Amino acid sequence: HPALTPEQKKELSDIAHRIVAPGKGILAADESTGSIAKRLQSIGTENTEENRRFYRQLLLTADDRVNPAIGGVILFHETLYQKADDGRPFPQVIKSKGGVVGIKVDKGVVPLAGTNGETTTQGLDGLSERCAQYKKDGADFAKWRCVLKIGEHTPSALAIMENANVLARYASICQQNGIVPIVEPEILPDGDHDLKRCQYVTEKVLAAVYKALSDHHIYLEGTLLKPNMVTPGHAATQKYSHEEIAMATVTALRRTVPPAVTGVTFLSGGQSEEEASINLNAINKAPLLKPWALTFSYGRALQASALKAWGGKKENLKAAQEEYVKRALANSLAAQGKYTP
Amino acid sequence: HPALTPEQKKELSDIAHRIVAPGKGILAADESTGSIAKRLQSIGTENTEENRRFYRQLLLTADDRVNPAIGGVILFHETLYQKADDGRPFPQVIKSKGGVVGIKVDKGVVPLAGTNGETTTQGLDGLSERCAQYKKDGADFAKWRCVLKIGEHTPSALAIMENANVLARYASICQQNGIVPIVEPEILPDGDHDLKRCQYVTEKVLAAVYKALSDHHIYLEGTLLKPNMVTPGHAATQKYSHEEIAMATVTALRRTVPPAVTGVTFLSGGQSEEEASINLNAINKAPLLKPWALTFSYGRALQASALKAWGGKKENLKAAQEEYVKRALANSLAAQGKYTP
Amino acid sequence: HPALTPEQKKELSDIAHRIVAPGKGILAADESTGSIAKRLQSIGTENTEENRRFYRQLLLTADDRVNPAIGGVILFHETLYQKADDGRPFPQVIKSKGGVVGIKVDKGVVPLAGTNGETTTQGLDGLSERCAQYKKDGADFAKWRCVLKIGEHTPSALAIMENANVLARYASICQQNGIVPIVEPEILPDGDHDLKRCQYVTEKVLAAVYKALSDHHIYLEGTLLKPNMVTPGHAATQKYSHEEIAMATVTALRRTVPPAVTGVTFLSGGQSEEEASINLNAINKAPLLKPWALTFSYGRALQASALKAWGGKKENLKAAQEEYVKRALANSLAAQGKYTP
Amino acid sequence: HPALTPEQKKELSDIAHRIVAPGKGILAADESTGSIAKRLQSIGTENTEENRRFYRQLLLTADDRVNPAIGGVILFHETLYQKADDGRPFPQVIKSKGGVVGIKVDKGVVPLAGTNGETTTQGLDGLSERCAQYKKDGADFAKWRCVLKIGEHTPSALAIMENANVLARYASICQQNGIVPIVEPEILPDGDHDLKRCQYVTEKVLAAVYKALSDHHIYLEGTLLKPNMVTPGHAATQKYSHEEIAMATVTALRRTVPPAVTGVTFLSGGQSEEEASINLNAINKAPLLKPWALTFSYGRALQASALKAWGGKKENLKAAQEEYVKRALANSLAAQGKYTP
Repeated sequence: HPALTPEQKKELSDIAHRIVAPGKGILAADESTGSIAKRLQSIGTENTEENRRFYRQLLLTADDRVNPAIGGVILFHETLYQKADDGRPFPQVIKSKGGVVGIKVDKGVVPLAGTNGETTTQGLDGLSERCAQYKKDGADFAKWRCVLKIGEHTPSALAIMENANVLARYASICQQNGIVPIVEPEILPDGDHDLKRCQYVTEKVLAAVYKALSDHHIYLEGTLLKPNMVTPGHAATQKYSHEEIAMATVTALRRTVPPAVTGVTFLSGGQSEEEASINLNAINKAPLLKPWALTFSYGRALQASALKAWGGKKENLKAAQEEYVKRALANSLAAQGKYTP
Repeated sequence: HPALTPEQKKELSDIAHRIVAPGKGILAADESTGSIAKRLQSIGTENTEENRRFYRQLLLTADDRVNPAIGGVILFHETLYQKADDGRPFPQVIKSKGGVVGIKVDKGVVPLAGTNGETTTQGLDGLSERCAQYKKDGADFAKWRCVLKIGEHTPSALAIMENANVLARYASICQQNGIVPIVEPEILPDGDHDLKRCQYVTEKVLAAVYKALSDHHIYLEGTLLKPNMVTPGHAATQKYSHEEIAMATVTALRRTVPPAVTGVTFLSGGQSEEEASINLNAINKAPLLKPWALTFSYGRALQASALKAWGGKKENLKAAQEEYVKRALANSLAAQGKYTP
Repeated sequence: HPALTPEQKKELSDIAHRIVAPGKGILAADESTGSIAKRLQSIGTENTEENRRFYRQLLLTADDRVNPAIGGVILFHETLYQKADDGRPFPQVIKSKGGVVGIKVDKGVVPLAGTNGETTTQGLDGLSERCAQYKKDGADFAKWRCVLKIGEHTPSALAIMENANVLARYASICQQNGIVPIVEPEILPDGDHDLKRCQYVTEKVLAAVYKALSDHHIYLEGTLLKPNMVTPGHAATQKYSHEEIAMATVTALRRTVPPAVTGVTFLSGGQSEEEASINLNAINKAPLLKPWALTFSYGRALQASALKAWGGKKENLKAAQEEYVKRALANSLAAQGKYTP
Repeated sequence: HPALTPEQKKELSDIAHRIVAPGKGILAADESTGSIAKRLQSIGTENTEENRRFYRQLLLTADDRVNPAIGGVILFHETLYQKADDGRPFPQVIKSKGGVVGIKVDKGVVPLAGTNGETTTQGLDGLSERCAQYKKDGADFAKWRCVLKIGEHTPSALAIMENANVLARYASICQQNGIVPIVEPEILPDGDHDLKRCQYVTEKVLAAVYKALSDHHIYLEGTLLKPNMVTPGHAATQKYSHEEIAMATVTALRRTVPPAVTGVTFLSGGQSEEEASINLNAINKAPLLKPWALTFSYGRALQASALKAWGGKKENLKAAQEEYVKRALANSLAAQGKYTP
């Protein structure tokens, strides 16, 4: 009972490949009102709609040097319906610079009773009609984030099962409406676990993910995967080289991610702008066969300096945009293993 | 990592037992605006809010003979916030006659891509804050309906897995807010399959349900189960006695439903008022050990004659209420195996 | 595709009920050559075949007072083909005193790679032809032991999954040859965990067991369950009353074991003869509805004093047999909750 | 809890790569006494040990042209301990021509109760000590065959679950003894299903396989996969080109087989010698990225003409060997996509 027709499969596949074409990556500017609020706070800027619009504008309209580097940009509901000073709808700006428009459809995480502070995420209700509308309004791909944390007894079996399953429902509903789903099963770096531990959990989680995607009949060629890189915990005692985490990362992926998956867009999760870039570069230089595109889907790792260089002053637009264009170009190079800090 | 405290478990258990105490059952008057619309249509009555309020009032205020028969009544969101002519909030009327207030929290079924017309159901989004509010406003138990259909290749493994899993999320979220969850994995009678076939699928589904409930750490003593009775398909050629379907039903339940489950509230799904009563009676007379309460959670099987005797005329209130009181008393007796048509 | 015919189901059911009929239990004299070797060692007795035969004879031929107490006795391969001094084949002695003959078919535990010292068990190879032969030679039921240990990260998901699945294969093959399978998913008492912890793991394990039994289409009415009672770890600091462990035990069972399961035959696993008897008695006195027979399937708890009173001297036959008859009668009473130490 | 040490992983990986090195494949001469019996029958040759030894000798000692084409050869227990006329133990002959010695360790298929003629396979009992012995006697890799059949209700969920799980146990036990496991989840071509249907079932089965391999902590780099190519059923009405089945095959594999799997050794299952060669060639020419070696592990597709040209006459040794060398060279070329019939 084919879940998708050949025509639909092709549309999803084309979209997926376009997003991660050589040297291209994703700009994750989908911070919700609460998330972006923290951001604006860190630079004494009031969290108003106009301030948010101006900030998203600031990033979405950087000069054309960023064009070949940005294959896609994820937007939050609000932004998708905002406009730039020139009146053009943001989705149009993004599309005019050669990027695909992405929309976050998840409605945050919720607590999983009976577990040690673990979560699952919501947002499935009326998701189909939502995707159909987002499709009409310019979006071609979506993003749904699930969160797992490494600890004594985590991720628990329940956590792994339920989060993999919900990611599948999400992907299924998306592809039904011609939207390429970015499956994001992020494993928080929090904790003091070492490299091996992370590579272990990542492998188990990733395996549970694709089995789910399979049970739910999802078309892998029309998907993208936004995982955490394999790294030691933020509070880990041991120290590792970029080569090591690049090796642990590509290895973990080589034994869980089917080659049909069009591409992997790494989340920087806490890494510094420079760090995320160096690692992405090491990953593409890893002495192992990589059957899928290995690029970026960065949020802070792309907006850090820019936000800081903006400080909320309109007179800083240029200086701020330059920071973003700087990181975007750096990461575009890392996606090809040619980044030379 | 206890999902519930002893105090919480006790509250859920007490509520559960109260609902199915000897001779008591549930009145499922939770038809949504769309469902009840069909109902009103069948008697040339406009589907207005007042007509709906009057109808729910009609059933909720029948004379006190219905008191010992009604352990609980399920309401739709709207009704839970409506009032009787005397100004009392419906939840109060229900509670003053000795019944527990129930609230439907599911938001209907949605299609499962890649399957042969199968479905899962939505309503998890913000369900926790919803239950917390419903708790404050009088509800002590909830109901979420999942639908499976017997056919050539149905229920498929995916259908069984996903519906059992969502029922578990639902139950988990409920118990967290002091709400007893009624798990309803209804297997439509549609089709031409025979008794054996139904007993087979029901056993598989029910087994998948409780394993899920277990993985999600749900407290069985604080739950109720609203299943379909095991019966041949509506278009089945073969014919069966009440004793036979009573035997097939109690048997299917004896090998899937842990004795800890406080009670089973049968859905009449298509049966006539008299039929549902005779079968419920046969089930309680089945020559097998039944470790749980075996009663009713009827919608049409309790409202059929009443709705028809009402026809929309205010002057029929009495005649209409008498029909309901007639069926409620009959079913109260069936729940004790003392129904003598 | 019925795995069993009505005729086969009835034979299995009948056998199952006979074994646990009121006041009856099981004598587990199935110690393998290696196990019984430890036993004989503890009383300075050489581990020869004759010594083994004499010992099994000693227990299998105790006076008839043990008849109403022994519903069945499990034998090791060797014993099943040995004879009493009077030339009668052991299975005949057992059958002439009113007991059903049981045969252990598992071939011990094996290590599960990648786990923290966990195991699964083997014995499936050629099991079908083995059961067919054992059936012809007098056996009507079998026993297969799986072992799980409570610890930091145990039982792991893999351990629970694989052991529940192998128990199912075993049960399936048995019922195919008219042999009632005793499913024994023993959770070692080793460790310092408390009551709650044990009740928790037992519930999870038991839930995983029956889901498996269901996936493998096994007929529950033709099965028996040999679980560990729920008790604190041997090295647990906290102390509990018999009532408490009886409550934790019946509770854990009420929410995992379908009422269709003909009966539960508790393994004493380490408890003293008197202890196992007092607890079994408390379990049958537990203020909760027990839908299945709650009796014993004891090894040491039935042979302890006898083996000690035998010391290997033929002149002690009588004194030794009296000890066994003493415990068997005590446990027969415990299975009815009438044991008064 | 590392199931393997770095030293062990390396040994397994090295062995795996050696077997499928460029242009090399496997000769599956592991027919059991019953299988090979059918073979000898088809050419009026008595099934004696000597006849079997002579036949295995005939294939194992073909001239050195076959050396660069044969990366490994699977043997049945008997053969592994037989000797060539010159006294050299067969494992030595195989090893002296540059091939790795393989041993079949499965003990055939067994019926799965409650299913529509489906099976699982046995052979786990004492498998560990068996592998340890086989390792000492020259074998470095093993083979275990599972069988699934496409039909109305097959493969059933149970069949897929149990066969994937047993393949995992098998693999686990192998790697523990330094033996590279060849996982063979063959889906019989029997039936009248079309290409799509086969690609569908193969994808589901293969997905279930690797999730299992993951749950059992198996090291993928130290494994090989012997699947069926994706083809229409033998009795399928529709007709397909080699390109089509090559596309359906590589596609099904690209979305289930992690790139870490060292290689895929296709079973010819019913295809003619020429057919299996043309398809293997088409597969390596498929316009899709293949991250693993795509070669052969043929039984009949390598022995067909040879057995026929032998007819049992010692005077045909040469003519018979030439047929085998002809196919082995042809397939070696197909494994590199250079086969030009």
